[PDB]
Amino acid sequence: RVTRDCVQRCIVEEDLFLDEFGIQCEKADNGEKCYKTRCTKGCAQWYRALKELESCQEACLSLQFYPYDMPCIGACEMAQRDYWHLQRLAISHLVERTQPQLERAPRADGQSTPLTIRWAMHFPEHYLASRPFNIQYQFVDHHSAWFNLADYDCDEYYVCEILEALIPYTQYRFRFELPFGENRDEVLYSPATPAYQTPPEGAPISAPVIEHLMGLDDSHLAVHWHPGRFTNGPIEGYRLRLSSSEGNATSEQLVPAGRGSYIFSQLQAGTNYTLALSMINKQGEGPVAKGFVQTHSARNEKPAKDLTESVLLVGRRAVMWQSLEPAGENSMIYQSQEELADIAWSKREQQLWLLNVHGELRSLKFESGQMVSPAQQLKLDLGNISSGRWVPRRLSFDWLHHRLYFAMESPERNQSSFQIISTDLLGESAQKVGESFDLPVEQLEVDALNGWIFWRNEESLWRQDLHGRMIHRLLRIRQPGWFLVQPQHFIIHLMLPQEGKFLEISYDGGFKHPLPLPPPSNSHWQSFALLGRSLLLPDSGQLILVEQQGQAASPSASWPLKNLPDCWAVILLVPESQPLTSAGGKPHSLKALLGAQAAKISWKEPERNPYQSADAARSWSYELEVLDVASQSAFSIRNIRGPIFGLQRLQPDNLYQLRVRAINVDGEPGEWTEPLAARTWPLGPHRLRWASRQGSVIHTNELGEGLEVQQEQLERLPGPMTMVNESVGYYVTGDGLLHCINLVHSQWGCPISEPLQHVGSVTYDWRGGRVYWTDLARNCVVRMDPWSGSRELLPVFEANFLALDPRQGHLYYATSSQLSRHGSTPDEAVTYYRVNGLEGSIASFVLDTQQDQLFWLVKGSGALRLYRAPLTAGGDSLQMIQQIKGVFQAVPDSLQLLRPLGALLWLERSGRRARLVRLAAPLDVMELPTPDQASPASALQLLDPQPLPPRDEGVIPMTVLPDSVRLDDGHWDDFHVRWQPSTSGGNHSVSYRLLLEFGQRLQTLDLSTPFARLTQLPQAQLQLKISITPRTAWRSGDTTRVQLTTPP
Repeated sequence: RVTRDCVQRCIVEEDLFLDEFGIQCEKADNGEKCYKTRCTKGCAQWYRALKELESCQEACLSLQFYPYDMPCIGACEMAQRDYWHLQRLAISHLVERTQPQLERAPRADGQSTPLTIRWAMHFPEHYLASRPFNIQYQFVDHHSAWFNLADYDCDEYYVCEILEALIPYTQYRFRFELPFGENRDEVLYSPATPAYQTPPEGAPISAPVIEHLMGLDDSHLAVHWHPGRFTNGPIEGYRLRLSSSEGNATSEQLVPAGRGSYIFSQLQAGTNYTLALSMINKQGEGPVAKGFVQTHSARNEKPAKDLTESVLLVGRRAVMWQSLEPAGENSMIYQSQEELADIAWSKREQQLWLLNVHGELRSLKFESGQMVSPAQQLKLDLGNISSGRWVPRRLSFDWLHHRLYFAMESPERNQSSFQIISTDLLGESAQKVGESFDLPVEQLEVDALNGWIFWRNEESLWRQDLHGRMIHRLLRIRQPGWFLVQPQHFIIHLMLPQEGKFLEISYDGGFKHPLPLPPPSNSHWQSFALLGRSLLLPDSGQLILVEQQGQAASPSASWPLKNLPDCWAVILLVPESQPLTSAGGKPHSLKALLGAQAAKISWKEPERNPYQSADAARSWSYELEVLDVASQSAFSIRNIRGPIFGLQRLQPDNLYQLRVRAINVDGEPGEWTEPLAARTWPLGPHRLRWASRQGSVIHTNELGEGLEVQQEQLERLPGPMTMVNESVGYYVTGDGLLHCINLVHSQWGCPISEPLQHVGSVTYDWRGGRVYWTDLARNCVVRMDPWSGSRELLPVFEANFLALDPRQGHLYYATSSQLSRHGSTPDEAVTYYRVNGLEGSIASFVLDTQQDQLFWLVKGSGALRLYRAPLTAGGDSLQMIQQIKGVFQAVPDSLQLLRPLGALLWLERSGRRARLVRLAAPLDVMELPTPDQASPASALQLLDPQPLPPRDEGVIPMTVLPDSVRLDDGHWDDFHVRWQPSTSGGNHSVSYRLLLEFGQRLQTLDLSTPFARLTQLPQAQLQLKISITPRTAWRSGDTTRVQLTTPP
């Protein structure tokens, strides 16, 4: 069925190959020494060879047509390729819809049988038993690297016991890798084996992943963690060890398995701490994860009772003002004849927001030096809310998002719900907040910085965000008292007068240890104020300032309140309690992209902690300094916003190691980030070509700006395209197909007007004027001349990625497993590096000819390793330059040298980013985002600003003169076929390929000398048909055909 294909391809391609030996078949020619006969022999012996599966090269040995039947090898190999494709279609059409399964598990009957596969038997001969294959296992991760087993014993049974070290307690998915063909995306798979979990029994190997280590409060460090990627046995707890940096105070806490946070208590303030997260299971402990954090620096008690900050004392009808300094003023502010509900507080403006039981909003701007102020009503709007009667009960002020939060009362009979609104300062922009509820509101306080609104009803302490999206419970007991959340400590101080507990519940509803409430020094309290660690307790008719140390309930200071014996609420009048912004979290993940004279610096916003909501205030001013390592010219650029910035006008002779700081809205110096490397002047202008998968080619600058699209369109999934000259270029597409295109004059005919299938990569040599492409069908390489269009074959086998060094003619080929250089002599063929069948395959390689260096890519199990090697020293300085972290695969052949920049450029599989590795600083991989007009990209080249040099005629050895072909004086059985040495204009070493035809026998010789010593000739005076093709290490000359007779 495929022999017809062989014959048709042979007759089509009979004259397409102009062999170097000077053999030429015309149509209807029955010459047996020529291409068609060898190809027919190849596809007649191809099946016989496949009986025992011998190599085509050794199957094509000819007893009369030495040394190599290259058309026979080609015919055999394409026969194998077509046969394998046909078998692929057959195996896909018959079944291929059956997965390897595990129905019976390792028993407890004393048989320790590991993974077993009992999978149906639909297989033909040959491919069943003698055919080897590989099995790879899939890692089950929901948010890894796929490896292949190295040990499995099985046969026609297909029950493969695996001694591979599978790590216990990790879910696996198995599958069969069936190798059909040589292309990466030309392989079929077995769909999926049902997920199987290997039994447990080992210590944990992964330390717990710590995701948040906030410095909550001054002495209440908190830590967030979860299971590590690996478990190794069921987990029953964790080991938390905290060690001080200046002391021996080490606290070790143990936590059951199910928990996602932990909080320590009673720590020293203003000192750096470290935390030891340990993952522990039944059989033992595991690794240790370390974290560095310093707790918030507290506010010391300061002048004992002399601080100038005041407090607002509130009674039934009073807004009394009092300051804590000794003999402080007790100036009364304002009186009302109705019952007062609560107050608010503004720091940016000395203005109060009073509200009685009837919802009368009275502005009470604290006049500078005068208590008397207008008490005008601030009648609110209700058209946008509802037409019913609405009387607010509790209110509070937001000092960052200038607003006024209220607790509303609906007029519903027997199911009167309560609601929150967010009006404007004058109270006109009514806004729906959250959902309705039936329990009455007793106190509303809003935390502006971290973005939360806290209220307490008779039962719980519901917490909400500024808008009303997330509502989360905090605590539910009987009749909670007063709480005084402060924005710079992340903890709430909840008082209970009946139980006398005075809790310290944290923001997430966890850490909840009560404190010793100070007993009265003579009753009940309804509020308090927090002056640092000291507690300000407003007793009735007496204000005590107690240093809260437990049993230290002694009044450090007292201020009579004989004008108000029924105080119920106190608020500390300190500017720190309403700060404009909070801790200056340093920017993280600094990234620098550099070009010729411009740079694109991108760095991420400081990460938020879970205690602050989405609507939390995060307004950030930025600044960035740039200094030279050598010149030390430092300059900082302020008034910058956004996570992305573009540097402009870098000065020459400079390195730009860079580091970025974040400036708070107040204007206080932030925390410096880590330094980052840079890059110096390459030369100047460059031109990168981006090949989009849709076929659009886009030219950009070094960074990707200055886009200049091209008017012409390429085919689907193109590869790097090689310029024959300034006009015509070759390229290879994703499915193994090449097209010849013309950039400027499309009407001009290409050297070959039909695209060629099954091609891997193409390269052009400027000195030889010939273009080479890797032919997977023939498993060899061919010669193409853009002018003549003739084909000549080069005996290089399994050639996948090609590159030619034009200086000395050595041809460098990269097979899938081994790398070597093919020269004019067998002794010169030196393998630079060889991989085995398990570590991976060569992905791409580029040749550096000015530096006499060779580079290549080695695809691995889960990472790609860069290498180097000298061409003059065989395998002497192999280096592991960069092992990429993560499963990032580079497109084959996409690796192209960057002579301006002196680096290597390859494109990842995604096609959205490119990676740069520089010779001077290999340890830094530079990202390059693909332009969106070209994303995703399939090929990236750097066009040399220098024009491609013209073809050099100085080579191309002159045709051997027919009159110069003579047989010099020797015996008829030992004589030299001597011709005048073909002279190349560059004095290059000329080699001669000799075709000798005598009778029905053909003798061929590859000679580095202008003479051929012929021995063992059967008879004297024989008529010898001599064909001489003078060849240099780069090009082949015209063939000379001469007939001679042996002289004495």
